[PDB]
Amino acid sequence: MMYIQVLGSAAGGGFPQWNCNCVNCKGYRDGTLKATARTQSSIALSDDGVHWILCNASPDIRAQLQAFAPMQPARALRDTGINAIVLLDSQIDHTTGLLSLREGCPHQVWCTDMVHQDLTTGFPLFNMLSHWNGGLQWNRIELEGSFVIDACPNLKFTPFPLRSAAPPYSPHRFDPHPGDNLGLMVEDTRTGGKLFYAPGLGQVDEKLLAMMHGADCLLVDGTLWEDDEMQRRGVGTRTGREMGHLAQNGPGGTLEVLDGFPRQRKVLIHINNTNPILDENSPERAEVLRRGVEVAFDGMSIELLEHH
Amino acid sequence: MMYIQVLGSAAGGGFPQWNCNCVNCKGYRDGTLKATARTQSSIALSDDGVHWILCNASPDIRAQLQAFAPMQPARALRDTGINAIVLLDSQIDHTTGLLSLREGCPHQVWCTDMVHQDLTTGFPLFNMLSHWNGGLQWNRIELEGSFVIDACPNLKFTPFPLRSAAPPYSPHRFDPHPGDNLGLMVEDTRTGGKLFYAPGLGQVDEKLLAMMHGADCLLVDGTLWEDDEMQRRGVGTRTGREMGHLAQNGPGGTLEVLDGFPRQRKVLIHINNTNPILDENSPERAEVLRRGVEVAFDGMSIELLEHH
Ligand SMILES: [Zn+2]
Ligand SMILES: [Zn+2]
Ligand SMILES: [Zn+2]
Ligand SMILES: [Zn+2]
Repeated sequence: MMYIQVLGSAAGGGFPQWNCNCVNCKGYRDGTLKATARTQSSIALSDDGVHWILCNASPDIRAQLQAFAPMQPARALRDTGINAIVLLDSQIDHTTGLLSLREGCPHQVWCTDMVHQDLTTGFPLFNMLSHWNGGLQWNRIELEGSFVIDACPNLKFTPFPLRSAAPPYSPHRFDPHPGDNLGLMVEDTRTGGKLFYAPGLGQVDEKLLAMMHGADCLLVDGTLWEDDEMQRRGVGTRTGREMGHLAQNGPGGTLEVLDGFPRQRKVLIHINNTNPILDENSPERAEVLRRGVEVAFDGMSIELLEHH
Repeated sequence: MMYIQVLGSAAGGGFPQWNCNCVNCKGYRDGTLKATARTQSSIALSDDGVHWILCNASPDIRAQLQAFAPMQPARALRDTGINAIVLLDSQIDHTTGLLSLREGCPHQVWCTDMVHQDLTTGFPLFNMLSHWNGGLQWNRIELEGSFVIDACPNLKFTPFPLRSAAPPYSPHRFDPHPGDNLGLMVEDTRTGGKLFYAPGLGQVDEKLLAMMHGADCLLVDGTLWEDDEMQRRGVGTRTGREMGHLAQNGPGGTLEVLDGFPRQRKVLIHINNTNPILDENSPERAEVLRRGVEVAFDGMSIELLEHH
């Protein structure tokens, strides 16, 4: 059994976003909209429900941990369910949470060389946290092969490279390198059950579709419904392509991509506050569910039992 | 009228603390203890209830803003009640919140030279955030005199130096300098009403007591009940003196110090998860209230009407 817990299901900024008054955010606050608040994207993985691997440490980590009981096993006066942390990129909304874990150092942190570079220079979390009882102990994620974290020895992680898009603070933001971003394939080696986790997906190719067809659950980028969604809401100018996010709708959208995966479980995650699928009464929500695709929410539990 | 909003009232780690199972934290989670959850220390100030000055940006800032309606005036599709931010030190639990405000840059940030140094080197928030639409615009807090933030032109801030204790990440942590920590005197220049804000107070002297007697509301360090409180709970070794916090109890404690201030309003803030005054049925809580001292809580509103 592979346990997948959705701690946070929103894109950066959360839902509602602190400074946003778009139709969703303002409608939520006014109570005129049927939607559920969401923290910034993070999931927890486990092969026993007791030892947990964190994927991305969101700025909302304190509320996310508190909301999920297994994160506090209470086996001693100081204790936690986090046995390791995996970073998919060096972005601020995926790493800031580590600062809130300073009281429980050391932590094993798995990330690529490029991400380790960013996090020892432009956002030197490793340098900062090292003053707290050994800080973060780096474990290198290689750009080939797989890795196993001893706390969950039945989980086999196979990372795959995504289009390099280093954070704006990154010394090499204008110089993208392989290792800047990745998606995860996670396999329960006892059953064969595979999770495909790609919260940040800007493009698909043949190699990608091939490994998706080998997976049992598809947990993918659901940031924007339309590529110019920020313009439509009137709260920004950046497109989904500029942000490295494939929209759900239109030709080449994820919904069209997901049509070739009828047998896989399909869940949209990392959803922006502007996305209509957050409105549970939207025709966009209805279309998603009509296509057999789920919309992730904070507290969602995905059980991965076996392999197709 | 001076409005003071308590966004967060706990010391670092919050209450409950993510990794802590002391009598308070575990008792809260079990529901066997009568206590209220608290986010990490931060207050908001205003002279009109519309424009707000943030003091310290806690890691819990997203939940703190969402919980206080004036933080979202909803005057445009993107908007906020934060018009300026004041930092009292460069500690992680007082500055991390700034990262969560990247979507609404630029922000005016007021802090001392020493704090600006830390935040451009060991924790280079200013360097990181500058890639977000102008980032943080530094306004120097001088170690003498006062300053006025134009958004709240009736609020006069007079900072006062506290014992220098630079954060562990700080290049000059072993070399403390004046400007590392300060407390605030805030005056409504229309009424004369003064707030004394010293969330981090490790020692008192004659100069300190003299300016406290000139204030109307005393909002001070309430981290530990006892100096060896971390040892008593069994969750650490550090003392309140090692942490730069004066305990409430015993000779020289804050309660004894506050006895010489019968006319002032007295509120304890920045309270550690281990502190018995969090237990609303504790004899420690009872003693505090018996001495005319209040225990701050998340969402507390303090109205400063006039001067004694
Ligand atoms: Zn994100
Ligand atoms: Zn919005
Ligand atoms: Zn603090
Ligand atoms: Zn505790």
